[PDB]
Amino acid sequence: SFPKYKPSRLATLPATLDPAEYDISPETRKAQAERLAIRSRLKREYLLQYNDPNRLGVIEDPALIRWTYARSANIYPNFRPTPKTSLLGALFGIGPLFFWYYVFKTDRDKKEKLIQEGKLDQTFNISY
Amino acid sequence: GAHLARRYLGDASKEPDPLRMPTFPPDYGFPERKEREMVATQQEMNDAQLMLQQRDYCAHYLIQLLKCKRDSFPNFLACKHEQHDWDYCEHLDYVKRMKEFERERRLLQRKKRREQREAEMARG
Amino acid sequence: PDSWDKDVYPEPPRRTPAPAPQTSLPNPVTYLTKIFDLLVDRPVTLAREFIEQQHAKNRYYYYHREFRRVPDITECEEKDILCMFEAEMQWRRDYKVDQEIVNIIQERLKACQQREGESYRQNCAKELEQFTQVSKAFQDRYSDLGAHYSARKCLAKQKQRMLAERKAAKEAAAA
Amino acid sequence: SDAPPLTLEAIKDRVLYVLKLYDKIDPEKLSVNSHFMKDLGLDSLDQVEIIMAMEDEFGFEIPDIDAEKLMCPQEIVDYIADKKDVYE
Amino acid sequence: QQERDPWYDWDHPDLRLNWGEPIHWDLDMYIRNRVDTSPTPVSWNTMCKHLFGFVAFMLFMFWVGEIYPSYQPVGPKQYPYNDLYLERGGDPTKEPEPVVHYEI
Amino acid sequence: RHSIFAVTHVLIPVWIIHYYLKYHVTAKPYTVVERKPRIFPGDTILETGEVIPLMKEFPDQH
Amino acid sequence: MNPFASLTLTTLTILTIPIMMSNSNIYKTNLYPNYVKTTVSYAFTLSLVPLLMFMHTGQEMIISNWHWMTLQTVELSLSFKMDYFSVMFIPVALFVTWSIMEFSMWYMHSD
Amino acid sequence: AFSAPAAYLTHQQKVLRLYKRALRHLESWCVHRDKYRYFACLMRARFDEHKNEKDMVKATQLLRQAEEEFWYGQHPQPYIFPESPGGTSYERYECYKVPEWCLDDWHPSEKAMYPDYFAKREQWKRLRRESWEREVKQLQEETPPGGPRTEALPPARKEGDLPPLWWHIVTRPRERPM
Amino acid sequence: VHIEPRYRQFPQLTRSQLIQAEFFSATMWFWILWRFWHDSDAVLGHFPYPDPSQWTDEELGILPDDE
Amino acid sequence: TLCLGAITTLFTALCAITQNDIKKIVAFSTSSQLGLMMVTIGINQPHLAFLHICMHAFFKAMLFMCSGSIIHSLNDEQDIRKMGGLYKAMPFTTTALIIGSLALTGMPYLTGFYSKDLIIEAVNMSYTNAWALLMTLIATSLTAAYSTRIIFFAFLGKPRFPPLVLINENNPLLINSIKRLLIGSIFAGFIISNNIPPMTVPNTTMPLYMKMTALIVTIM
Amino acid sequence: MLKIIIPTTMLLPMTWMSKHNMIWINATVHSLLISLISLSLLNQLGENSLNFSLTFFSDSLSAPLLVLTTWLLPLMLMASQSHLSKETTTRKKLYITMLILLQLFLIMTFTATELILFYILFEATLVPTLIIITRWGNQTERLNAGLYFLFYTLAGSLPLLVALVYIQNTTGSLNFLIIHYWSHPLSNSWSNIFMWLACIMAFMVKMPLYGLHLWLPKAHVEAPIAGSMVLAAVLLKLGGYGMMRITTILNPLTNYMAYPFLMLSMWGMIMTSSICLRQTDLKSLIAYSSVSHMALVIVAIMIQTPWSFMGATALMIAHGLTSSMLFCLANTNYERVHSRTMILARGLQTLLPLMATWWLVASLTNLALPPSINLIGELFIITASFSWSNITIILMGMNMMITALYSLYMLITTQRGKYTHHINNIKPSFTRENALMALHILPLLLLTLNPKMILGPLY
Ligand SMILES: CCCCCCCCCCCCCCCCC[C@@H](O)O[C@H](CO[C@H](O)CCCCCCCCCCCCCCC)COP(=O)(O)OCC[N+](C)(C)C
Ligand SMILES: CCCCCCCC/C=C/CCCCCCCC(=O)OC[C@H](COP(=O)(O)OCCN)OC(=O)CCCCCCC/C=C/CCCCCCCC
Ligand SMILES: CCCCCCCCCCCC(=O)SCCNC(=O)CCNC(=O)[C@H](O)C(C)(C)COP(=O)(O)O
Repeated sequence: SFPKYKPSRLATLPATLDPAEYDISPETRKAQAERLAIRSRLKREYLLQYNDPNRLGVIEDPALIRWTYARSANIYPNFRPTPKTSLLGALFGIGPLFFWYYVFKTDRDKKEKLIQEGKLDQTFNISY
Repeated sequence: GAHLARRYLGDASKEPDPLRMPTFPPDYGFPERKEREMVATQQEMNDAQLMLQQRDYCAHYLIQLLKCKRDSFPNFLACKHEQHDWDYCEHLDYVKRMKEFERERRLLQRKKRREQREAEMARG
Repeated sequence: PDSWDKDVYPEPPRRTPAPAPQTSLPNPVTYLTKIFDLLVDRPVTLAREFIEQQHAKNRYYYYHREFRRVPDITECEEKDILCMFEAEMQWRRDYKVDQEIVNIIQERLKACQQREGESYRQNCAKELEQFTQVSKAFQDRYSDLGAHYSARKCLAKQKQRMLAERKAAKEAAAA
Repeated sequence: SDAPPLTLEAIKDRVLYVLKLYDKIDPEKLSVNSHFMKDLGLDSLDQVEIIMAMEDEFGFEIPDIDAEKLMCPQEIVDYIADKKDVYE
Repeated sequence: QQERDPWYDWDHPDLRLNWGEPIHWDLDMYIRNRVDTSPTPVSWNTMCKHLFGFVAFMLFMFWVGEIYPSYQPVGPKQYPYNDLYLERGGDPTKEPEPVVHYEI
Repeated sequence: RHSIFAVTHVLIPVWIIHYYLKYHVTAKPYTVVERKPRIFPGDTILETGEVIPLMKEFPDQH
Repeated sequence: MNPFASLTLTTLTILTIPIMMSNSNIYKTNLYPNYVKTTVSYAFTLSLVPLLMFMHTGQEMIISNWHWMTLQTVELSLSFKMDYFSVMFIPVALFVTWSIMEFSMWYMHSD
Repeated sequence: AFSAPAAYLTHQQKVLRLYKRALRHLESWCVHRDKYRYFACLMRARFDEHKNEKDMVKATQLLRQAEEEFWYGQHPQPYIFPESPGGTSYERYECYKVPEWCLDDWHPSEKAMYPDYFAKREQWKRLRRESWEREVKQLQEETPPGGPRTEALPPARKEGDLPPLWWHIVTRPRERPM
Repeated sequence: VHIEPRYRQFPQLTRSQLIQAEFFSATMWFWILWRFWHDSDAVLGHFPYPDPSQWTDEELGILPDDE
Repeated sequence: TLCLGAITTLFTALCAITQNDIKKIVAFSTSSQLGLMMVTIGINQPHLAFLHICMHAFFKAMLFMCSGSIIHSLNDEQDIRKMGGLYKAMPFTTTALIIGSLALTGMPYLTGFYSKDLIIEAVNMSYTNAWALLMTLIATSLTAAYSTRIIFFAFLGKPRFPPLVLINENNPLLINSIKRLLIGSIFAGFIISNNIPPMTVPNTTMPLYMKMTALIVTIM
Repeated sequence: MLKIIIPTTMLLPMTWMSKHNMIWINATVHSLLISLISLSLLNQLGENSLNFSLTFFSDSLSAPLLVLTTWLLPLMLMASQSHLSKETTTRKKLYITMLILLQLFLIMTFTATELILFYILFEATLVPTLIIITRWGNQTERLNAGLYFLFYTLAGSLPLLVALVYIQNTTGSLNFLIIHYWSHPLSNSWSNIFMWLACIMAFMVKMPLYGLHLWLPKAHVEAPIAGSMVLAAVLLKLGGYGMMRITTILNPLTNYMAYPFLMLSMWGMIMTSSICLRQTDLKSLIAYSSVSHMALVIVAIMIQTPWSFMGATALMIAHGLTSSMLFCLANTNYERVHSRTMILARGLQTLLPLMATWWLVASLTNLALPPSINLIGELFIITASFSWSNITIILMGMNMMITALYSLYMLITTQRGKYTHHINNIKPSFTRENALMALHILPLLLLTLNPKMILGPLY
């Protein structure tokens, strides 16, 4: 009837256009009930300490600690040398260095060769 | 535009090239051409510090206008005659440039047609 | 003023035209100039007169330090450390003096570019030539020495240039 | 200065004013404690239109989840008073 | 984080997060001060086509206009003293080739 | 009390600036450079009194 | 001594006085916006004079007043140019800023 | 923002939300009031044409088609109220909102001014201290053993109790604090 | 100057603002009319644009297709 | 430089004509004027660009002040779709905004005329890219287009704002500021144009149709 | 120059004989007096250096470093006393002793006239820093950090020692003056290449160079605030000073031996600037900022031009001051909330306005805002690199775009937004922290007023 909208990585699909939310099952209703149960339990836990008159300081969040620890300290223990990991490391850590070395070496060789022939227009080039 | 349409759609071989112009020598169609004369000396133009783009054959009127502008400073509505004269002689210079362009155009078209006709006569 | 020598820092004779009024209207610029004079330049002049009168009561002098010439690095043996030290200090002082000379010429060029207005391209080309000459000489002397420069490196550069010029001249002679 | 410090009576007056211009609502039968569905016999779409009229009148949006619960003009007045910190 | 419901009573309203819920691995990239993935009225890969077509068309037409310039039917501007030979750089000891302009 | 603002915000800073420019900045070469004033045919120089001659008998295309 | 340079320098100098006063007992009262507006208006009417001087005689200047530092052959100085562009743009910006500040006093009253 | 959300949205709620969104976007398209009234009555007729569909499957299919049409024909730049999450004054005043506990850190010289206000503040703090334990006990007794299932909180029921978890809702800074 | 809200009525207007607005609109239109009356050439052009086709061949000097 | 200026002015003028936020419209107008300034620089006319900067400052700042007055009156509302009939409710603001819009559109003998008209007539008579010229003409038509959009949606018709009328522009600070910038936007163009020395070669000989191009495209 | 060395050796027993509640006051006042005394070393000549005796000499490259060290000691003392309040008197005296010994070793390091004594002191600086980091660090990782700090240095410095003694057997002396006056060219051979590498890698790992920088985040995050201050401000400049001193004998080999190090420095500058954008920790952001700035310094030293040398010296001084201020600013928030996660406490401008101003000034100076000396050094290095090769302006330019981003990002993450609701222990800032920030920031602008004094001997 109307032109379709196709989602992308940086422009996702709207909730009202998701087929999965218009074909439902009582299993899905049960899953939503459990989701709301966990969220309500966590909210109650937060609000109990949030309103405590005798609480002074920062309410420690295990989720934040987990996030930071996973992002920083848990990476090397779970690292395995695989063809993908090794190839990506070699590429992203070696290719740029040699590419830039080639570029700068070529430019400087051209500059020096022009200097030797005496045609560079180096007048007023006092500061270096 | 009509010149652009003629050169870019019609036959551009008989259309003058603004970058490469003139292609004919100045005394070809004229038995004699008078040399254009300049009224303001190099030293006067240097001392007035007009600009490198205002130092054309029209600089005398510009110097006069600047002098009368400086003299009647608070009355900024008094230098109308000098401005009008400078604008008029600018307009004359522009008209001369149009004359040169049209002369070059008719020279090219006439010469090309005459060469084609001479070749046709020599081909029969 | 006489604070600086006018031969090292020359100027044109500074021609200025006389005012030629052509209108009956008053000129506000001269009125404002009179007000500015009477309201600013006179109190400042009085304060400066007081300052100079106080200074003239306590007059004392300071002197320019004079350095004699010591043997250059060419009169220096391979491992005579003391003569090397003296020659190296002399070379450094000459380097600073040369830099100041180039600075003076550059100031002259800037003064021309500002003063001449719209005719700077033609009216002050002599100083452009002066700067070109002094810059070429400075570049021949000191350029490409890099950090850790010394009298020995400059001498080696001069010897290399002399050898190249002598070879080129001897080749051109045979042509 | 800026807009005056809105009061409770003004809010109630504006609510009843905008409700009395509704063609489906009797002016005399309308009271501050009248129920839209029970007392006035309107459906859900009429409630949505009424809430939209309140949003247009007072110049601020009422979230849908909060909007569904309002059923009487007193509820709307209380919601608007709580939203804008009106206490007198 | 922009995709999340703004009408909810979040524990951290600015970040739109709740206490104790798992945090995305790339939260600092999606803090909504940053990369946004919210749906758009026009599909991705369609905005790209229109934008790229517009830029390419403008570049091509600018080049075409450069190769087909616009001017006025006039001759070159004339300057008196040998196209101001002394004015544009001096060199007063060379006697340049005279440049002559004639009346018309 | 009435025009005190124009004394402590205009007059004093301009006194200080004029003193500094006239007696310290101008004591060194090329510190203040002004572009040369324009000279036209017909003016008289203030210093030497030289009068610049007229300009080449206009063709008078009236 | 040709008041062009002094007036041009003073126009920029007097704009910083409220910045220096922002640590006094006027930044804490409600008269600060009026103080800044008056300062801007005075700066504009003072800058109006070098514009008149240029419009009369085309006078232009460069003032290299402070020598900050010098490299081997490059000299870095605190220098100002007072050509046509500067003397024409400073009063316009000052006028616009004056009007804007006046507008701000009423628009931003509740801030 | 005040009501506790439910587990899911009902079909009636989804249809009502679509109705509100469509009407608002149509108003965004139809700038003038009379044109908006005409097209809004047309939209109301369209909506209530199929109000009596006994089969839920076809009702949801109609809802799907309506959502697709809305997404295709939505206004790319819809009207947003100034203080709505998309407006130009959404979080303008959040820089002026300061929590109340900061007043505990004031120097006694600062507290010397406003003595009556700080007396009333002490009254409120003592009331909170005295009611916290009863609030906790009521929450403990009313909660099911498997923990709470929604985010709704109970009201007060006994002689002089206060609704549990009331301190940070009653003592909101303000909407226009400074 | 004190003005109170109207609630669905036309806002209260003081005479001064109407006077100012009318004066400034009138002065703008007067300025435009006066300037056009005195400086029409700035809009309609001052010097006539010639037609190159009407230029005789003698003044432009091209030979009559003979040599 | 000329190509960048042309593409900038065209694109921003095209974007401005569909915006509903008044501040966005004025911002896009400013961007289009900056693109026109870049075009003027690209045709080797720097002094004209500086004069256009000076001319544009006045009426651009004054148009923004009028928009801010409208926003402040209507309880911080910026969408023109809720801006009803303010022609009679805000007489001074209406007068100022109309004068500023006319000055922006290059109405003869106002502030925007003495720079924009000369810029257009200098672009039309130079050895430049043809596409840049066409884009400049389309942009200077779209300028009048979006100014018309602003005026039509903001000041004409029937009210569309909330019923609690708080419209009040009787404050000496706002009136004085807008009046000062209004006098500037009426006379500064003439005063400044007639008081500077000639830094450019004027275009005196011009065809009748091409001399009027800016006026024709603005009227269309 | 013993007039500065002896007062520190007198600070030692003065601290050890003070009353239990007067250690901080005495240490601070006499450290400030010693800084005032050391201010006199800035009167330098234009041709040769101040050769005090057969053992110590002062150039115009080491005088700003000495002034910076003597100025930094009182700041470290001021910052340290907040978190050491519960400590016993003897352990506080031991901490002050560690700081005093570190300052003394640095002072004798920057003025040793011979290379082997300079090596001895430059290696002796390891012990107090390691002891501080391992003993008074807060978290369990500190141990590992110390190890990463130690061996990474030693592996680079052990070959240098060998090279040094080898030079003494070849040229007969290690005195800097004799070495400079009797310099001879280095031929292109494998032995000369490995001599170059041995002489260079120690100062490369000290800077640190990209790829050799893994120890720096650990050491600068796990260390106490005084330790972080001393590593960031002064200890990273030892590598630069050593490289400038040692590159006099490596020519003309360096002319082609600098390519791998130049490529590493530039690309790792870009990489670390990119890393700073995605960082969940606030101290690691400052650490990687330090890595990027020292990579720029490495480039400047390697290209070997006078402008590059001046830029490098100015950049080292400015970076030291800026990084010390940033670390102190982060430590204030850490002491408030006991966590280094950046997104924990937000909207701190509403609660701490003057600290927000300090944050703004520090971040503006970090991103090289003109006319600060940071930008003076950065611009001189960029100009020298442009003279070296025109394409460098790409990479440098990229860095100059990325740096500012993360800087402002940090500010926007910490000071702006809305405050965390459950954090109610944010006390008003003390006079001590404000005084610390002011004493950090004012010398920066004062040096901006007179920039010729941190531009090195090439000026
Ligand atoms: C993570 C970061 C750590 C620090 C990284 C520091 C980088 C150190 C690398 C040292 C740079 C230069 C070393 C050698 C100089 C020349 C390089 C050589 O490979 O090029 C050719 C050399 O030819 C061959 O390549 C010989 C070398 C082959 C054997 C070396 C193994 C290279 C594989 C890379 C291993 C990685 C080394 C670093 C480990 C960490 C030049 O031809 P040639 O003119 O004849 O030799 C010049 C020397 N002469 C004058 C004495 C003759
Ligand atoms: C030469 C080296 C640099 C060249 C540029 C290359 C591309 C650089 C890419 C920068 C990546 C930086 C990542 C982190 C930045 C901070 C996060 C961020 O930017 O978030 C995006 C943020 C949020 O988006 P909003 O529209 O404001 O939405 C708000 C309403 N919800 O918006 C932005 O800041 C966008 C910034 C990215 C733009 C970069 C692309 C620019 C490319 C320019 C190329 C054209 C060059 C011009 C040449 C002219 C001819 C001389
Ligand atoms: C501008 C571009 C976008 C605009 C396009 C919009 C297109 C939408 C038009 C078509 C939509 C439909 O027909 S979809 C019609 C949906 N039909 C049903 O739901 C049948 C069962 N009826 C009910 O559930 C209730 O009666 C209910 C109707 C909810 C009333 O609720 P209340 O009585 O209790 O208030």
